[PDB]
Amino acid sequence: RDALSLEEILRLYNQPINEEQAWAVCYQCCGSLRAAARRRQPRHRVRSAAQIRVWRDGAVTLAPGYSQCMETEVIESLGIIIYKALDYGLKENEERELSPPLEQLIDHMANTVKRKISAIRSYRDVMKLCAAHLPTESDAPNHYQAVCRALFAETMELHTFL
Repeated sequence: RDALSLEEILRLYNQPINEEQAWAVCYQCCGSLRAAARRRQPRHRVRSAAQIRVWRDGAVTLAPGYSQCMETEVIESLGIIIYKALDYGLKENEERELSPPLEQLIDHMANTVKRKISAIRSYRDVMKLCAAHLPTESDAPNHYQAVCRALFAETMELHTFL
């Protein structure tokens, strides 16, 4: 229709996502999560890749102060899922060497941890590490949206034509 889950995406290629797509999904997903928080929609954890929806327009959404789910738990469940997607279907021996800025983003999201950075406390924090990946940080909104739009268009050519 207008969205593909990250789980359908991984099954269609039978390959992992690439590094740019990981940065993009974190940024886009965190922007949606931050907007949902403001609309006071309820926080929930990313239990699996099936909950991460990439849309035709490059949005990434998450399908079903202090409360029963902190921002950092949501962010940790996201960095774990993105780690899984970067590692999708690879033997232990053909394991993945991530560029240091990315490994470090994911570590700090997952709580699995200038060479060393600070702790992440919020969606904004994650989106700023993502921006910092670009030579011109003000390009991030358009850039990460463009990455996911491309990923959606590419993956629809396999989803529509099994």
